[PDB]
Amino acid sequence: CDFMLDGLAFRDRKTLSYELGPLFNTEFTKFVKNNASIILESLDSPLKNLVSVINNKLTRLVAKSEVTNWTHSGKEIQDLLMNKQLYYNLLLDKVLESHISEIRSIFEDPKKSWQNLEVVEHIEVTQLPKLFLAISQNFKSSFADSHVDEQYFAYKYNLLQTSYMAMCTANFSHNWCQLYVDMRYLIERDEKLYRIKELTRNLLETKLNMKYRIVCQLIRHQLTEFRENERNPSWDATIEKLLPYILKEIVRPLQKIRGEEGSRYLLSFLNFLYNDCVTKEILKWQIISEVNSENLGELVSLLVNNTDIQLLAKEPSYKKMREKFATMGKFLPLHLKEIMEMFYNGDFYLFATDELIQWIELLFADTPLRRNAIDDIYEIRGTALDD
Amino acid sequence: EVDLMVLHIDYALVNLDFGTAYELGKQVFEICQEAGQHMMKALGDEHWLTFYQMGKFVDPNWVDNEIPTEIIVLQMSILGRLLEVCPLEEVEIVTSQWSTLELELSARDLVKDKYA
Repeated sequence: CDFMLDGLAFRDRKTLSYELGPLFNTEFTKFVKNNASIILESLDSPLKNLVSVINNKLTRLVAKSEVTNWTHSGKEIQDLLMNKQLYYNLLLDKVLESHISEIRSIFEDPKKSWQNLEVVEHIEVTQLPKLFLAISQNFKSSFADSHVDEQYFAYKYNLLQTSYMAMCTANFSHNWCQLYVDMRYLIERDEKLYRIKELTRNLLETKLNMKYRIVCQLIRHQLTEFRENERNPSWDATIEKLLPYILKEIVRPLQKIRGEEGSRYLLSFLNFLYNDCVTKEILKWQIISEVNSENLGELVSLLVNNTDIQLLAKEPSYKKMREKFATMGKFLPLHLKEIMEMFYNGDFYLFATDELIQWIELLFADTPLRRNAIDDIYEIRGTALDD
Repeated sequence: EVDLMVLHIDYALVNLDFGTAYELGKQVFEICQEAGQHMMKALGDEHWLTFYQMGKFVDPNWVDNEIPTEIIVLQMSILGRLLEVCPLEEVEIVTSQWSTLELELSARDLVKDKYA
């Protein structure tokens, strides 16, 4: 830089700056950075003096050279030189770099021995939980005699958690539920991983909402087919697309979760499927023809018949919803007298009064028999609430 | 070849061809994944800035200037794969961007998606 300033001509300096001042900036910057330890080791040192000289001189180079293609405010060097009050944030960041390089190399294993999943109470969990635990050990150990503020450690620790989980999800594009159960096991091993728990719940909600989008879109497409076509309901979307996707992308993974969370998300899933995907969607219909009622009855029939989860058979909510749905698929193609008399038997104990009235109105047209049926059901449900 | 292709991805971002861009990204990623570790490091130290730029692509023509959930998960997976081999000093920002997407991802109506 001395030879730049005091050794070159104006045009010479100008050209040579134009050419290398970008490289000058980046290389000197990265050097100072990598060597931040020894330079900020002391408060006043001919190293820091000299490097501030170099920064001022490079700024004067940008100035005298009058270059625009590259700029060097030097403000960054000024700040890092003034970055004497932390002295640990740099060390903590180097520790972060070590730990992230460690976790990266962890995924860089060609033998994939970490992918070897071990059944622990019964959940198959890879070896990655242990390595992440060890890296957290090493990091909390690094913070032991670091004078870093306890407000930057939490941010950087959650950053580790987030980065690591993102790494794993990238490495768990298809076995995401295995990742979910491994991190649930980690949470059970360490509850202080709140970033981890929130993120894994968020990505689980993400995947379930994604398949929920898929299934509700596919259901709305099937209902579009039903409203458009009355002859061939085209069960193809149901039999070979919807039911297998549900079993082997939802039912089987959610069972693989194998816990209260697994059963609970199964139960929420079949809420969303029975009620939201179908019950709410069918109730949104304007009119249902006899052939359309038969098609919905068949659909509902092979759904309850194709979506039975014996794991949740003991769940009263599961039994109630599946019975409500099966009795839906029953009463869809039946006549009003059958509806009324099986309501007299009490089979509609799972159906809301208004939902039942809407069902009868959507199925049966404007007839005085329907009015008798609706008033009978209304006043039966009215005397059933005075006791 | 990867260099030409990432150039193409760059200029396609200049052209807003996120589709073709991501296709070439698939291509080059799989190319290097069966190329080798040295190639990972080389592409990383050479074009992580490119990958970051394009993992932070935003289309001005997006409905309500909102990123499509498909494009959300696309860039999400993109950043996820990138994070694995990108240089250390960047892990923060991408991750932030990741969370930047994730929070946004956790803030949409999925059944009736205005951006689908």
